[PDB]
Amino acid sequence: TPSALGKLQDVVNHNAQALNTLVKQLSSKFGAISSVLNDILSRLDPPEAE
Amino acid sequence: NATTFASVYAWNRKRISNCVADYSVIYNFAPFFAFKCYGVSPTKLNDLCF
Repeated sequence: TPSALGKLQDVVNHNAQALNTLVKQLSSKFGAISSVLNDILSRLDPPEAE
Repeated sequence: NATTFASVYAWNRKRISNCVADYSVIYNFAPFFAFKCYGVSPTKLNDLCF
C-alpha cells in the first residue's frame, strides 16, 4: 500500500510547489514590457525603466 | 536617402532583416526634426539586436 507515507510525502509536495511557484512568478509581467530586468534596462530610458 | 515616397495610405514597407543593422548612420543622413522612440531608447539602439 503506497498511501501510508502520505502525510510525510505531502510536507514535501507542498514545499516543492511553493518553490516552483516562487520561481515561476519571476517570468510574469507585473505591468512591464517584459520580465527580464536586463531587457528593461536596455530598451527603455532610465526614467521609464525606473 | 530616397527621393520617391508614396502617400500616407500607402506604406511601401521594406522588411530589413538577415543583416546586421547599425542605427548610428541614421543621424548623418539628414537633419531630423522629430525623434520619438516609444519603448526603446535612441542611445541603446546599437547593442539591442531586434
